[PDB]
Amino acid sequence: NPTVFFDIAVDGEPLGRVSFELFADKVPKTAENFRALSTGEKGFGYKGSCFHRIIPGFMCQGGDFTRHNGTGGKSIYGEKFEDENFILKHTGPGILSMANAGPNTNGSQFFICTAKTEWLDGKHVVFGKVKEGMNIVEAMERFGSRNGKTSKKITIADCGQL
Amino acid sequence: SMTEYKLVVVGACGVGKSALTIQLIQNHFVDEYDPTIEDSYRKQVVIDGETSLLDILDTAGQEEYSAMRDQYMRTGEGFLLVFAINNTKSFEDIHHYREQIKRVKDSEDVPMVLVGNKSDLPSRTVDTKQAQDLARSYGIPFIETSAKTRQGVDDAFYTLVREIRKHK
Ligand SMILES: Nc1nc2c(ncn2[C@@H]2O[C@H](COP(=O)(O)OP(=O)(O)NP(=O)(O)O)[C@@H](O)[C@H]2O)c(=O)[nH]1
Ligand SMILES: [Cl-]
Ligand SMILES: [Mg+2]
Repeated sequence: NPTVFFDIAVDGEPLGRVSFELFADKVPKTAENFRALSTGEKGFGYKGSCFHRIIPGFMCQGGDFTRHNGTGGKSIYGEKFEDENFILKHTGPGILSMANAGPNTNGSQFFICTAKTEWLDGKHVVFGKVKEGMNIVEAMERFGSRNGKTSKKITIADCGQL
Repeated sequence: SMTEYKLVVVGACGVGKSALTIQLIQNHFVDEYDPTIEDSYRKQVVIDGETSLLDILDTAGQEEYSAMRDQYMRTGEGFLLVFAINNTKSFEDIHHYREQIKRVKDSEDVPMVLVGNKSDLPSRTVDTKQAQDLARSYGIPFIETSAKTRQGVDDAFYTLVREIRKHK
């Protein structure tokens, strides 16, 4: 299983590094999309994009690098790809899963759980989990709010594969 | 000497719930779609010579999270049922929002107004007559609106206040 990192920034100031194990063993197409978006090797990806929706007690959501407004994003396969499987579940804080607009609409947006979110099981594809830096994810919550709007700009200042 | 009303705006995704509310509250429109999680607004108005505080809950156009949405409907005094005139599914969705409000409030007589939004656009798929017929069948007003041009915006919210004042 590959490992990728995000260097998170708050109004451009480094906050810390989060690293993720990606479950290529169980979810290869979805894991490969996130890995490639993180290295930027296709010429586009997560570097510079923001966590646009942070809701304390629930999740941190990001990944819109095409419209920069929470509505966009794109996969390495096309604008959207199918839900690969629902083998893995949203079992607690640190789960990494795909955001979507309904069945078979995976692009680039993703979320990191800060809680067990079992009602999302079978509707969002889980494909990784936080390895190191869960404390950075917990710190990102201070900047969120009930409607997910952030009080400072939370960005992926750097990202890549370890 | 004042009154206060809890108004809730409901309807399918992208019909203009937020754009209508922001026009009422902030007197502007932007084309950019920012999907709602939940927003609340408060404004003092004068309607028919009577001053009121409007507390407006702008809901997301999703019907998941029934516990939360049920609470929205229990607390709300009156509801705008919004569809877009260029989205047939959003109009076909209207009866479900009405049924949910009746079931949660356990009542056949809840203040509501049917709002056909995006009336400025040249891509109509829902005929005005169909909407008027549905509102008549429900015994509620129908208002045509455009958040972009401000057509009918005050009218929609004020008519809902009149429906609450009448219901009481
Ligand atoms: N031309 C036109 N566009 C409109 C009108 N009302 C809303 N829109 C556009 O429709 C899109 C969605 O509007 P919005 O108010 O966000 O919809 P919503 O019903 O609040 N969506 P959600 O359920 O996700 O919260 C935006 O691009 C907005 O500019 C209108 O009267 N005319
Ligand atoms: Cl959801
Ligand atoms: Mg909205």
